[PDB]
Amino acid sequence: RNLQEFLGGLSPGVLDRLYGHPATCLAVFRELPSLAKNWVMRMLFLEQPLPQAAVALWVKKEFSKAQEESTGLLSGLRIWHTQLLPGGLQGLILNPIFRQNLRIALLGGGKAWSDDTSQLGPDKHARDVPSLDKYAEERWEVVLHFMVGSPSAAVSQDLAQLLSQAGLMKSTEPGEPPCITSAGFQFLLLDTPAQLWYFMLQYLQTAQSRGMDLVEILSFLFQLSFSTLGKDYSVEGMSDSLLNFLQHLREFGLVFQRKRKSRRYYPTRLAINLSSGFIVVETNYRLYAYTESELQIALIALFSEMLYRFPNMVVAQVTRESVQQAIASGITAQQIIHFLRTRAHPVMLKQTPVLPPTITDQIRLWELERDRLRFTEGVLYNQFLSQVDFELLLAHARELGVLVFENSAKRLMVVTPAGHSDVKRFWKRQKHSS
Amino acid sequence: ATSQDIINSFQSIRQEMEAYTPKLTQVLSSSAASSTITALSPGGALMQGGTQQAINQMVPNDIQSELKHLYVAVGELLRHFWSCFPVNTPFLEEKVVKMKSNLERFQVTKLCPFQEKIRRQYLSTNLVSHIEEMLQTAYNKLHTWQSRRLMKKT
Repeated sequence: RNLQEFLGGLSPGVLDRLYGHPATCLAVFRELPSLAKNWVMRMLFLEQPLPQAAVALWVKKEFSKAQEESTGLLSGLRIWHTQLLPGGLQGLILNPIFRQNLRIALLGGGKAWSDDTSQLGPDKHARDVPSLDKYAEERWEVVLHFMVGSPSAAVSQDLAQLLSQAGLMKSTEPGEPPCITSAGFQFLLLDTPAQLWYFMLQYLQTAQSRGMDLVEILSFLFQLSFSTLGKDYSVEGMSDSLLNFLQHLREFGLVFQRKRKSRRYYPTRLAINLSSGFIVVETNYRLYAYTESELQIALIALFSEMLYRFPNMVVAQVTRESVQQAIASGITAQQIIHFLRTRAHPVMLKQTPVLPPTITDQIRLWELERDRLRFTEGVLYNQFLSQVDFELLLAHARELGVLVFENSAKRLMVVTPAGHSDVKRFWKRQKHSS
Repeated sequence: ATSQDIINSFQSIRQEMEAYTPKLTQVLSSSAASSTITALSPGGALMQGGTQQAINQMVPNDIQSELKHLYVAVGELLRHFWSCFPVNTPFLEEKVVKMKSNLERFQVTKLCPFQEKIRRQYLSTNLVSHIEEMLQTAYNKLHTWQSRRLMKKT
């Protein structure tokens, strides 16, 4: 799920409250399609609505589908609203609050997003960008290891409960550590920015359980997205509810902070990417990974056979058996292809496409091997003496929506086990009624 | 170009831009944007969509055949005239005069009834104007050459 899908399902009041922050409006704007952005920019300095036909005539006829999609997305996001123009026409004008906040974010005005930074002067224990990146990577690796369940990863109980709520892991028995499910493997195979966004969406969905304001959290997250790397900001100016969210982000590695009582916080590279190579793939089904961390080694070994582990290199072979085992574990071939494409070494970027077509085709064909046979439990009816009798029962089964397979030539039909009783009762009644 | 007023203007603009501050509201106004969109809307000044909208169906083919015949005749006569040009021998001097007389006779015989027909039917296209431009250019060139010939004899 993406940002637009979540925003579409929100109530109009929540969307209106979201636009009150200049950072939120910019984040929504950058998620719009290319055609929509031009329309928004054109209507930026308009105080009167425009006719729908006039807006529609801007784009050529051949590209009308894209225009319709952009208009529908804008209406769903409530960026602009249809206005009852005098004379029976419908006028389109941007939301005044959204337009004002967008102009403030672009032209300028009001106060800064953050309170201040030079009030406390230079930081006594300021870190460096490589140190922040190392801290974020260590936190993310600790989280992912705790997903696996290694004793080396120790996190808060609230994080474990949140992971359980996300469905990644289940605790069959209290006290014993939870076991990661197939959805956990699929999430692990996902790209890190995708993983961060999915986790944040789950947090937003479950925030109502903790009594936290969705609008404030979204605005703060969007503000963090546009923050400059290596520059700190004042913690003060936020509610105590936002303090818990900030501490959770610090636990997740998005934001660095020396102490809980500290008034400074340093956004990391992960936080910036929240708004949105080391593997060399060879035609002989070999992966050469330039990684040292156990996380990438485990991820690669999930769907491949390891051969050599040099201190700064991993040589693995993608075999049919390993891919079949990984798919039986619950990972689809598309996820594997996407993971390989994302971690692609910069050298492979020259090739078009980056991943050789033969390897992707072979992986997809290996995926189809497991599901060659289709199994559907049901009850077969083959005792039809008359063609007309078969047709009526087939129509009744289709009405009940329990039909699986039909064959009018041989008068054969298959029904679901749940619907077998209903069809049997109907057939008994029809004979009695006859 | 001009006198020291150019240096005065340079100094004035330098002084004005010495104290320069960016503006946000002053960049545009709602009226200006609305006027620009109206101009950029289809059928506007910059977006004139007509551009001989139905010229394929306007000025029907009966006129079009006559227009093509007139174009061919004018092209042939002007080709003869420009082949005669330049006049380097006294023999061609009379030939150019005869060609001009033939051009005038053809114009009076055809274009004037054509102009009357266009005025009666009120065609919006200025088909006559382009033909007049070529004839006017030829007449001007002939008059200029005659004047230069007179200059050589002075």
